[PDB]
Amino acid sequence: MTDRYSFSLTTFSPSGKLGQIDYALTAVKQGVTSLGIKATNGVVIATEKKSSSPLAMSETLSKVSLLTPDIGAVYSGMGPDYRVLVDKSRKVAHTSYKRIYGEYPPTKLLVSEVAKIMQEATQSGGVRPFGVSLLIAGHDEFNGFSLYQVDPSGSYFPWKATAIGKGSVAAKTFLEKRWNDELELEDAIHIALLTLKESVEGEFNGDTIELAIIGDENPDLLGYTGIPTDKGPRFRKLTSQEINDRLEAL
Amino acid sequence: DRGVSTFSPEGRLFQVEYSLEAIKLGSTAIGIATKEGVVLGVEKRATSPLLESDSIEKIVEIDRHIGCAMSGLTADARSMIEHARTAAVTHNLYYDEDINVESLTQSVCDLALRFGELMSRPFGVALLIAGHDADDGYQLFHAEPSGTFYRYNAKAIGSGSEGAQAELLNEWHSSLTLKEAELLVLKILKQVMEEKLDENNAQLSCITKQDGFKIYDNEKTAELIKELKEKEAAE
Amino acid sequence: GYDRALSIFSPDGHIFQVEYALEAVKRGTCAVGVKGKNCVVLGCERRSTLKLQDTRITPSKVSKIDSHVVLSFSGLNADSRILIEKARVEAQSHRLTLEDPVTVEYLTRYVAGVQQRYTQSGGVRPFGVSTLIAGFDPRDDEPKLYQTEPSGIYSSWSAQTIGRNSKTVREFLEKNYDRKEPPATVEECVKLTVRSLLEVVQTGAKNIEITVVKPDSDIVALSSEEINQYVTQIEQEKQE
Amino acid sequence: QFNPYGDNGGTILGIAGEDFAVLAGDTRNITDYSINSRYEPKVFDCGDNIVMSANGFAADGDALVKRFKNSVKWYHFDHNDKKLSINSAARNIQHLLYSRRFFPYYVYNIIAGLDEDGKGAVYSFDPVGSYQREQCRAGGAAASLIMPFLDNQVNFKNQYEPGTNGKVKKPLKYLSVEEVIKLVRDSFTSATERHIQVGDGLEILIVTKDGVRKEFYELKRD
Amino acid sequence: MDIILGIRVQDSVILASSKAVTRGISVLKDSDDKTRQLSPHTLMSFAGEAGDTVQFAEYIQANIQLYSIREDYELSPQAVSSFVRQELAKSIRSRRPYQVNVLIGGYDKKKNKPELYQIDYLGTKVELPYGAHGYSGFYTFSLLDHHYRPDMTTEEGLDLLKLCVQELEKRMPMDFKGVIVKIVDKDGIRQVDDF
Amino acid sequence: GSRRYDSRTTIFSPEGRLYQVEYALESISHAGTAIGIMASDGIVLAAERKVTSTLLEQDTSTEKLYKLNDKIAVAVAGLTADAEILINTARIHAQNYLKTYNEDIPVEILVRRLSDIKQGYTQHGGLRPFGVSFIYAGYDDRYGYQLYTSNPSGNYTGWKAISVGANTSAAQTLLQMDYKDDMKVDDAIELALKTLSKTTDSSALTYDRLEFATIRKGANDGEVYQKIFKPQEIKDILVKTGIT
Amino acid sequence: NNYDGDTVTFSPTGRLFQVEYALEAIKQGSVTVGLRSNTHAVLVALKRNADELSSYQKKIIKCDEHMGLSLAGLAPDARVLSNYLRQQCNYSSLVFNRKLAVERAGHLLCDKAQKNTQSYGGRPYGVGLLIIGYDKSGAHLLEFQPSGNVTELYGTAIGARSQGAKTYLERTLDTFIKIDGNPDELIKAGVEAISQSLRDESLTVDNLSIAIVGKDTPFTIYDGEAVAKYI
Amino acid sequence: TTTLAFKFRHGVIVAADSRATAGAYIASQTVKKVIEINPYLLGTMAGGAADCSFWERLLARQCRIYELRNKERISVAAASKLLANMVYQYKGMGLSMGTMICGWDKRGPGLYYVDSEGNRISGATFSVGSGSVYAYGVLDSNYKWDLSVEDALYLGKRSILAAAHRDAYSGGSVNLYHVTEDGWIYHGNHDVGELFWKVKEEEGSFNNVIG
Ligand SMILES: *[C@@]([C])([C][O])[C@](*)(=O)[C]([C]C1=[C][C]=[C][C]=[C]1)[N]C(=O)[C]([C]C1=[C][N]C2=C1[C]=[C][C]=[C]2)[N]C(=O)[C]([C])[N]C(=O)C1=C([C])C2=C([C]1)[C]=[C][C]=[C]2
Ligand SMILES: [Mg+2]
Repeated sequence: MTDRYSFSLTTFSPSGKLGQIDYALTAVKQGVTSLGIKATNGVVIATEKKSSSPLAMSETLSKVSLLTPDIGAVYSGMGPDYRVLVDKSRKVAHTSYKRIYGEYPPTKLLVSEVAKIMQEATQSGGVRPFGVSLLIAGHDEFNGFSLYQVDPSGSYFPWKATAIGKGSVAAKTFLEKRWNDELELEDAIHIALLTLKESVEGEFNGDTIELAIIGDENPDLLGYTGIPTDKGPRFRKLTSQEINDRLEAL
Repeated sequence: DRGVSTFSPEGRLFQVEYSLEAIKLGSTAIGIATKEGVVLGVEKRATSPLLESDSIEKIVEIDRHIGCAMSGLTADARSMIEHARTAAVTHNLYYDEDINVESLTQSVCDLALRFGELMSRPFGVALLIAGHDADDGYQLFHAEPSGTFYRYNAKAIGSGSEGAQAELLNEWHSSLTLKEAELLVLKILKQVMEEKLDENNAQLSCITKQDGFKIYDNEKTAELIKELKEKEAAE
Repeated sequence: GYDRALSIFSPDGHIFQVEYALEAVKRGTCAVGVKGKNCVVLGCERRSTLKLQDTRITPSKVSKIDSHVVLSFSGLNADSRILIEKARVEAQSHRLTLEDPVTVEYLTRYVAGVQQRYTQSGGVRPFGVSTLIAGFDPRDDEPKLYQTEPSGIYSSWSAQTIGRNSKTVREFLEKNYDRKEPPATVEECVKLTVRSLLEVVQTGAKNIEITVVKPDSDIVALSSEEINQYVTQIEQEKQE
Repeated sequence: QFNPYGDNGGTILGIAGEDFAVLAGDTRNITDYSINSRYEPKVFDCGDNIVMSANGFAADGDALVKRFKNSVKWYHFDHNDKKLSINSAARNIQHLLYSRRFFPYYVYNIIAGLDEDGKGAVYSFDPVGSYQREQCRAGGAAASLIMPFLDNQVNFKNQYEPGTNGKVKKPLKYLSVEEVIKLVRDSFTSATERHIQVGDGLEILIVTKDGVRKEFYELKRD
Repeated sequence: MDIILGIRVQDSVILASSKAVTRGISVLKDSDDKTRQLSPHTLMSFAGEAGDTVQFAEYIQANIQLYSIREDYELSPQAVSSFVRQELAKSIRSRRPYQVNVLIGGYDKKKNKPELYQIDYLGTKVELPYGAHGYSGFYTFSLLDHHYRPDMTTEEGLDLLKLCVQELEKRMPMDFKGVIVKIVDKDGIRQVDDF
Repeated sequence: GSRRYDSRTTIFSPEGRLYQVEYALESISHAGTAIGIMASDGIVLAAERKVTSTLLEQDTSTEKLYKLNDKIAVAVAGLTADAEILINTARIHAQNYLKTYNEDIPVEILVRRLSDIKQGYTQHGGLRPFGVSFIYAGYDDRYGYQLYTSNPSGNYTGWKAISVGANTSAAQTLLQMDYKDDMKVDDAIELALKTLSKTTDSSALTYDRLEFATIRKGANDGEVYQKIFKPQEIKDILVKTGIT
Repeated sequence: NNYDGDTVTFSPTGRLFQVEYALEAIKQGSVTVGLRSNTHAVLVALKRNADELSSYQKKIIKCDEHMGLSLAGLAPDARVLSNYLRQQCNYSSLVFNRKLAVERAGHLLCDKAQKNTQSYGGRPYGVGLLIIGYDKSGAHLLEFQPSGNVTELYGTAIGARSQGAKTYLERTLDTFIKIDGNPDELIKAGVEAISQSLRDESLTVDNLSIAIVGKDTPFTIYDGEAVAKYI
Repeated sequence: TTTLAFKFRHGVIVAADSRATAGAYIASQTVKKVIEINPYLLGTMAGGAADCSFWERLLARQCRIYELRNKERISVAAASKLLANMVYQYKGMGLSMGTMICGWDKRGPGLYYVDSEGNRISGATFSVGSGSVYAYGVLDSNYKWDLSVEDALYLGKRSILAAAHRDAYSGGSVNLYHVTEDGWIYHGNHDVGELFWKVKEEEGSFNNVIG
């Protein structure tokens, strides 16, 4: 046995293209649309719960994932790749930061660590690149609210608002017209629901849409009282009912 | 592509057979074994006149009682010589005696097939290993990159090998003296060399029981060349 | 680990990777070595395609391995740094274990051995570099000049050149250099080295580098003006 | 705490002649004040006309002999059935001993045979490999009882020629095999009297160009 | 080994080191030079357990000489002293630590100032005007505390050193067989052949 | 076995070139142009962000200019992810040197180390090389202000003025024309921006499409200051030089 | 064709071509014969030279006092396998004070050769071996193929033109098996058997190589004037 | 043991006793404490018999390989250093060695003291062993550079005798060596029993002893 694939499977072609990265980006294009919008007092990330079967319980499959109490993530592309990246992202947030500094990492540095993992799958031996693009929304004390995109190459960019996957080109145009620097969080959620309706074909309700926010601290979700400085997670996943309430005022 | 340790349909290792082709391109080396000693001689073959020919080291000492001449990719021989010298001296450490010429040759040949995917390819050099011991007397061996070694009364390797071997077939007999063997190597080297043989582009050496392994001076070889010319002109 | 055999024999008995490494040397800038009666001179070409260069900080072509030995090269620049570093480490390791500086022949034999090792080791390619190693042995006044190449063979030279258009400058050296009477002085040795490079270089401005090595660790690099004076004198004698 | 060493007693004796050599040893094996065996061979024919005995801790002695016999076997395989000379065996044994410099073989080793000129040879070793060729050597429990007697009766030490009074020594005349075996038997009979670990039996191995011959003699069993 | 002294004056550093090597009850040598030149303007004296001393000194020397060749540049005495300290601080938690105490005396050609560093086997570094290792400082520090000025000449530093040595030769029970004295200044390193 | 699928990233072509290095250089030629100019009293680093969007958060963005330590910075041209791997290694190397010798690392030594890492990927390991070309801008007390470049081959050279990435042929010609030895930082700032403005593939050169940085002795007395320009500060220097 | 690049690849008909190519190297090798009675076992080998100045390549190798083999094919591979047998025979003696059974020696060779036929990177052994020995169940003769197959036989032959000697032994089966307590007559039958594989060349003094092992006979090799008796 | 060596005008003298001891018991009286590394290099043995013997034979092989590789005989300094570095690996592990590497090289006559503690010292005069302290008295008082070969051989012999007499763990016989630029020369085995009485009579020394 032994892993005898100690050589790179991603290499430069004569034109200077890294083929496997381009092909990974193509897989991301086929994926379901997901988006992120940054407000003055929060960030929103959203996507469609494309259920493979109506017998399947789509609640058990979580496309929007908590990485830290103040950082969330959503993707477009290959789901299994995303799931393992979330596991690694959660772990690296502890091993490379929290166990050293005693606090959770700021958004940009956690993004940097995830990016590094995706870059290594692009150069290391006997592996293919991750077939996903991530949108990572988060908050920290010194940088405030932020929204980042991470691609299969490992490159990452900060966004005011953006979209990835199936109908990203149309969705990014829609966001350019609606976005401004004075948006409140509720306005951003409203714009997110409008933008997402364009890319969805079938049912459009709280059960087929997955949406989460980075906003105010939630002391009710902390699980304990007694420490004033601990005020709770800023990440919150909106319920099916909470989404439907905002679809009536749509 | 294909494996490095792959057999051909004829039952030969491709890489070993290809290394033998590299040895055919190498400069000529000749060895002759007699009861008075073993003589080793080589073609230096300098690529340019500015190259200081005395730095060309194709005849090499392994121990006081064992010498070695090479032909082919000579850079590959350095690690083989290093191993041989270590093996010879290590045996002297463990057993307080000289090592048998055959045993030394066997140790060198054990390296040969240690290649795969150990080193990445076979050696591209053949060796003539000459020496003396108390058990089997004066001996001459031909060590190949196949891991095989044959003992020889006389042997030529390199570019003019098959032409030289046919000449050694006729000339060698069991009663040859050392002086006769010296002239015989010079004769055959002069015959297969491209350029005209002199003391600067050819080198002689021998191994005797008394004096051990000796590389000949250019002044000493020059006299043997002059002695050769006169005896050929004598009839 | 990556164990792939990259340097292997072909049906005609050639190791193409080693031969293609020589093609990289052929592409490299010209380097020349000439030994006189009491000195050795190393000349090197600098291609003038690169201007706006900072000549203070740009890696020089001639590298000191120890206080008494120097090394110049032709071929891949990045590859040459690895050989030079290894050589420098070995030079100090020799002083440390044997209490003598390396002989020029020993240092050459080490560098050549490294090059050879990379022609039959798994997962590595040969060095695309040929070197000229020059200097004087400790407590000796006999000049030493050696050459190495990717295959790992090495040899001593009265005068030698490597790199692009080395065929031309070698042609010049073969007819101009006399063994019975080599360049008796430093001037004669440098002049012959500059003359040989002027057959190939193009302009004699900042394209020629000269480094003179004398006995007892006396090594110095000539400046632009000093070299320019040689270029002036050569061409003025040529106009006749 | 576990002690990996022990003491099995016994005593051995090697004497070199002009064209022969003997290696003798008692056949008693012991621990503390008990007897394990009255006949447990201690001197072995190792091949190539070489005899050997490793005296002290029997488990280490058995292992060393076993390894040297094995070394002789592989010397034949690797060097075309060449005969292992006594000097080459001695050097090989040094390396067997020093390979365990930091966990030694607790034995005193003696080998005997013929050198390359056909003359008798005895080599003695320390537990970690220091070896030396000698004409006469006793090793083991009663080594200090026997060696002074051999200095006197083999090398004629402190013996001078009568009449001269200390001016002229006794000349070093060689001994015959019959004269040597007498010194061996008297050595072991005397050692048996004064050393409690020596007794039961005496087994002598004689080495000539013709081969390896054995002789056995009983000793006191108290 | 026994006594190593160091003193930084106006324009140089003076290092004085004992000449004796001892194994048990016998003096093996009485002309031992307990110092290595690390670079042309940096000298290191040393003392500690046999073997460890020379092995460590020559190991440092080789590393600095390697740096000099690679960069064609002489490291500052401060850079060298920091390198040496790290090697000793690394050594102290190793399987078998180097049992060596050193003094590094160098002339910084950039700042045109002499510098003296004291480093013990634990990797304890301190820059000083004058220093010593072992039982040496116990006898000499009172004289140095008294007589030392930072504007002293080289000749005045040597006279103060003779005084320190005279006190050692009187009150130390061990005979260290005199000292070898070396001066480090702008022109390099030299040995005082008469002391 | 696995041999079937090996691309063999570390081999020579028949012409004596390294395939992957040449193809990596081809990749870099499509990257945003980065320019470095060295003056007597400082160094300038200018670089062009690639086709941005209005919704990109510029003030918190960094794709071109990175800080290695207080004295040394780099401009990137190629794969950003690959560059960050090397940048973090260089940051660690600079700190190792500072811990060992208690002095800031000389610029060349840092450059050589990174270039040696790049070289390793071309000679052994069977992995693809880093698709990155750096411009190093730095200062030390030996050589003063220094500009270097390194590319995927692991070869590095020193420069008075240099460009990497797209349109370097055109950019180098413009720099070679207007550059003079007695030049100052303020003049070099103007030269860098004018060169980008003429070589750019975009319709017009604006503040949102640029990253800019200087290394000046223009710090209070004998010391060096790194200035990574903010979006508003790039906007002001564009008006000052007369481009917008 | 497309399935002979390495040893790890079956062909569409279930064949292993690299093993078959290794088998081909044996057929190119010089002839060697093996046969036994109830008391003794004999190896006879035709040695091959490079030319008239060269020596005749040795074919027979001793493994222990009671066991040894003759080779045909790549000689270095025989050196590796015989070295392994030497070690295994030796392990049996040192640990168990037991002479290694010839049948068990064959099982060990089979298993060593097999590993080289199922793994990537390596190659099959390019040599065939005839192992003879005398153990607690009497005389034995084994034939080893580098495919891994080992076979116990009364007599056999391998190498070039080996079919002639193999046919002779198949006729003589009933005769030579009964040659008990007569080493010279058993060797005669072996020399007569190998003679059926000769063309042009004949058995000379430095050409022939014989080995024997038996009840009160250690494994010994006969070369030179020692085999002139049987010419 | 008692061993000594010293440099002088005409090379280096090397002398040693021949006694081996196992506690109070005299194991041997015929031991060789001088080791032949090469025709121009000697090594002395003191302390662990096995240790000194094994490592110096290991050195001799190391020196021989050096000659093959470099086409040149090893220097005394390099040889002593190879030994020193070899034993330094095993420092604190229990090795017991006190040796002198004596020879003639391009620098002239050479003499280095090397021990298991780690010392490696160049010097004109050395003596190591339990009897070294007795030998030093005779050496120091009679040692000159302008010493004849005859007088130098006697000095080294007389110095061992002094130690053999007083030290209980030294004696047996004296082995002498003289190292020249043409190689080392063995100057015989001299029984101390016979030598003592001879020197007593001829020299007049050892008056306190009766004979
Ligand atoms: C003087 C006799 C010192 O007293 C001299 O140094 C000789 C040198 C010498 C002797 C023989 C050959 C070459 C040189 N030394 C000895 O004779 C030593 C004394 C000694 C033993 N250990 C030791 C010694 C000295 C200094 C440190 C340590 N003799 C030996 O080495 C021999 C006789 N060894 C032994 O007796 C034993 C060893 C070794 C050993 C024994 C006994 C038992 C178990 C393990 C090892
Ligand atoms: Mg009794």
